[PDB]
Amino acid sequence: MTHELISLPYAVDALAPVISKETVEFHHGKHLKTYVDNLNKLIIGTEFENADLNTIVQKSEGGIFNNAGQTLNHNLYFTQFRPGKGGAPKGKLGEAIDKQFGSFEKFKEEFNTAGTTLFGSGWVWLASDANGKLSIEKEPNAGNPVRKGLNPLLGFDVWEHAYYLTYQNRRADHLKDLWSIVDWDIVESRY
Amino acid sequence: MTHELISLPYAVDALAPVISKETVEFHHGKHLKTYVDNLNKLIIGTEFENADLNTIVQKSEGGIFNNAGQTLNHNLYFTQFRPGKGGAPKGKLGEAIDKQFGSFEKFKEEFNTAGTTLFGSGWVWLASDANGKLSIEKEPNAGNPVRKGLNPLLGFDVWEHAYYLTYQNRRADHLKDLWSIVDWDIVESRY
Ligand SMILES: [Fe+3]
Ligand SMILES: [Fe+3]
Repeated sequence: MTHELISLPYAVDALAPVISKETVEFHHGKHLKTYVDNLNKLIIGTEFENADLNTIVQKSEGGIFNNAGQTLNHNLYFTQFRPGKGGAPKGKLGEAIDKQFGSFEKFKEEFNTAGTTLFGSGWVWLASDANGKLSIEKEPNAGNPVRKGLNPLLGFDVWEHAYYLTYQNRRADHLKDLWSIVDWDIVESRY
Repeated sequence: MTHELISLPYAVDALAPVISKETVEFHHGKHLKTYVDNLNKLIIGTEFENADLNTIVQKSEGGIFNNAGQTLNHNLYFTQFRPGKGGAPKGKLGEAIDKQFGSFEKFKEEFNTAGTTLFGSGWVWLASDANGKLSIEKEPNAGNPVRKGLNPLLGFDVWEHAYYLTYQNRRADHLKDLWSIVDWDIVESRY
């Protein structure tokens, strides 16, 4: 399989100010292109040469995993956002968040805390298991819930390249602002 | 002891453009300040409340280590640079680098490669053992060579906050430029 650099479903300046034009250009246009390019090179000659992306994340190790994990993480990341929304989840997912976390507000707070306290580079993920149970997963570096057999629903990138141009060291502020661009219709569809 | 935010031995704009004025403001002024403030609070009521930095780095774990390791790494990082220096190491260190790596140019290429291939946040360190044997250590996140009983001689920060404002994703270009601000008199003094 020759993995592709996903096409963004909105203009590069669509998520500003929370994710600026410049950040999208570097984050999607350079960092992700690199992860995709590296993944495609490393898998040739291995058992993952013709495997789907999810299988690679589930089974690979080392460099292949680092690039496969990052490719999947970013594909989910850029596709879950849209300008002018945010707000709150509804349907089956909104009801499940209320039941398991207490309320949407409490969920956001625990999620913000998980992302703020993750030391170094990584991702904070809302994931669901086979019985529909929700959990907040802290994933160092290239981690993704698919490695644990879980379904990734919403992931915030806390690698510094995701927010440094606009927020510098203010990661908690960036995380608080991200809720404003989450497209819950797309997230609910993942659940 | 009360751990201090280290006083810089030069003007805040002295390392520009390799480490710009704005980068020193955030990197030293915010990031390091946070590591030091957290270290001082976290050690209250622990076996480390009255230990020197080296001992905390050699024996702590968890959050105390994360902040103590980052404080030591940054104190060494900021104090090893100076404008109008750079060039090649001389004396004992210079000759040890030639003997172990063949030449200073080859050593820099190997050090640059280690810094470039370190996935995620971390440090690349030139360290020595009790008999002067040199090694290039890749330390993830808050890691420091004192943790394995070595002497930290030269360390480059590859956490993205160290270079993102000026270089964005061009980590390799940043690492090659750092050689130009290294004060070998100071590094030789550590050997
Ligand atoms: Fe990223
Ligand atoms: Fe740093």
